[PDB]
Amino acid sequence: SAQSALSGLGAKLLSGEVEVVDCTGVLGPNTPILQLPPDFAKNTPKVEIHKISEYDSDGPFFAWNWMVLGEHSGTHFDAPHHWITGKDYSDGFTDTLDVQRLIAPVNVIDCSKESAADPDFLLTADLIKAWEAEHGEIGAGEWVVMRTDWDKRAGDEAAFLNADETGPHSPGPTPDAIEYLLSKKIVGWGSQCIGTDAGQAGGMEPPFPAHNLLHRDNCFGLASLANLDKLPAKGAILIAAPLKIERGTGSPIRALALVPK
Amino acid sequence: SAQSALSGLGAKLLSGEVEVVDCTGVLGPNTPILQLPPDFAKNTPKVEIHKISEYDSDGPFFAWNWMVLGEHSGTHFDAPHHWITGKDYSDGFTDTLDVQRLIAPVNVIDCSKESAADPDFLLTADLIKAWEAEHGEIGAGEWVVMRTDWDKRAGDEAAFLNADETGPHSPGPTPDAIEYLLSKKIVGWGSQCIGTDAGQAGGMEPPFPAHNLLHRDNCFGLASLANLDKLPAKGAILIAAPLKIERGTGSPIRALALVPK
Ligand SMILES: [Ca+2]
Ligand SMILES: [Mn+2]
Ligand SMILES: [Mn+2]
Ligand code: NA
Ligand code: NA
Ligand code: NA
Repeated sequence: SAQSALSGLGAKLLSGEVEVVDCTGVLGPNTPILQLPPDFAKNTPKVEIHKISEYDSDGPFFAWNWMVLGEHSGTHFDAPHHWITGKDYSDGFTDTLDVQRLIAPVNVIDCSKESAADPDFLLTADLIKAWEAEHGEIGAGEWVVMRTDWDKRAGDEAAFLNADETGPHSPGPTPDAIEYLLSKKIVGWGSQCIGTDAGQAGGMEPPFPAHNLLHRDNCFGLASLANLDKLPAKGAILIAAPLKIERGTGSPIRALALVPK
Repeated sequence: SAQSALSGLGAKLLSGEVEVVDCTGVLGPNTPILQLPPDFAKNTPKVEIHKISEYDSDGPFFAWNWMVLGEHSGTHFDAPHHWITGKDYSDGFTDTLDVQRLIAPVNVIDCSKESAADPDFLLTADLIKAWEAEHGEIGAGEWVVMRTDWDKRAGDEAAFLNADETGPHSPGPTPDAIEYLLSKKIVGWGSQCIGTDAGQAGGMEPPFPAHNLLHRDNCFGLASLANLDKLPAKGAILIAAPLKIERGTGSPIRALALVPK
């Protein structure tokens, strides 16, 4: 019974037998933001928070703010329209995508040890297959996220981007890794890095394969995910819903996970 | 078992035996925004969406935007710090509150007929108790939302604020209603209007009782909820999570509910 499922869930939430895990980083001026080559493209802006009032002459009984905020800021969601490969989907925007897809079991692939050894670590199809053999098949409509514990760098932007003369160095997936996931008909793929692709994904074929391939198939991306170390490899539910921005290509989100405990 | 519950949930989402309802309105320049008396307070800004690129020379392979965005914009969450009565709660901010509380069963109180006949319709404690008598008691930690079908005016700000010479006219709770809900230890209160209080709440005692009393008790408010007409009175889970804005007083949200079908 669908209803007993929901009531059961409501009770376990209230009792804490199902724990809500906060998978989101702090959104503010110090939030790390993508930096692109300025001869390649314009930058998304840094986050600004402007006071309107704080129990004062501008607003006696209340405190509130407004913001300068890019769609693609902090922990955030990538809609298919965000990439040329997904431009023609009429349901590829934040205000037109199908919300039934947004909530699903999540596969948490732990690559944190590898990531620390090599900042340019790449998750491959063979490695995903190995993970499947240990933990279980990745299923249709499920979330797949790469845990790297990159969020430990979220307090310092330079370290979070981890760039040198050759560019950003941060972990991510190979092109074949993404193709293989898309053959499993997943809903989307997520990272704890600045974007869904490795830092060095500009020199990949195709460039930015996560972005390219995910959106080609009308699938979603998630970036700057926090606290994937508190999720199990299998069995959690990921909730990742963008603001309903008009013709939005993306949005910051409050990524939440449901885990047993 | 919590795990058997989560897996069951996942399966039912996939099969659509559990339906995800979008309770959020579109977030854009035409999104209705609160207007306050100019000799009383500064306003929160209208939403602006600005293009960064759309597969052009500003960004060849991608489309994205940035926004001018008030915390309190469209379908949105009120954190306790928003009111003077909640200013001292250290967990009263979008980034300090307890996400365990954010997902809970929702009581949907249908006031659409009365509201249609009386734009100034007030929901009272007595009316709420009669409601409880028919559908079941309101429980600790639960959401309570007032369905007015006000979202039908969302296409026209003037009709949505519904103001005349004496101010906004839109449905809301009495102080007695809010005081009663608080005795039930609810998590928070939501409306389909521009805010949690009736348009005429300024002349209430105390002024803006929803904002005042909810936040006094470290509770939450939701405003501009869409599609409450798609929800059942009982049995549904509401997910309403704010962006993790640093010291945020509130946030636009992508309100989503889980209903059986
Ligand atoms: Ca390179
Ligand atoms: Mn992005
Ligand atoms: Mn508000
Ligand atoms: Na006031
Ligand atoms: Na402004
Ligand atoms: Na590119």
